Amino acid sequence: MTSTVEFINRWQRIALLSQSLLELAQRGEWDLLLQQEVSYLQSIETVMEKQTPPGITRSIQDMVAGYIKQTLDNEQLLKGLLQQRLDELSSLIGQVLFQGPSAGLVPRGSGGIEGSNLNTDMGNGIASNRWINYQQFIQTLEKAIEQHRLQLTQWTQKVDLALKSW
Repeated sequence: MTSTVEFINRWQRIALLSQSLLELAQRGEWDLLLQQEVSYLQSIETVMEKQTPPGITRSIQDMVAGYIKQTLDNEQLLKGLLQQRLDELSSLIGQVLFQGPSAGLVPRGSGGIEGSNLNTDMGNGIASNRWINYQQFIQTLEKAIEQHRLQLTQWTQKVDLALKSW
């Protein structure tokens, strides 16, 4: 029981955590998202570094698969709108000390989360520390979604294939 409960508990941690962060971003609490950057990335690593214990049943495997797949959605969607947030931040602020992919420039010293709707080839901005944090976010999300993929695959998926049309 105990070891299996540790396993499930920590996948419940990542599932509901990444879910909360996905929703947090969608609502426009982006600076708060970065105040929970280190919270997330630390916890998610300290779970996935553990190996899958025995005592598992049918119900347990499917349920944990539900938690991992939940945060698979939460991570990939967080990739989507956080990257879109990077695009708009760069076209919002523009070039300064730090150059960018022809986003133009606006003499403005940020303003919390101003927000906007315009894409960028990669990114740039005046909020240097915060932008470098977002880069750190995506990189550790990349290695997090890497370990998530491989471990969910090993956990539940025998045949890594699905090539059929509707």
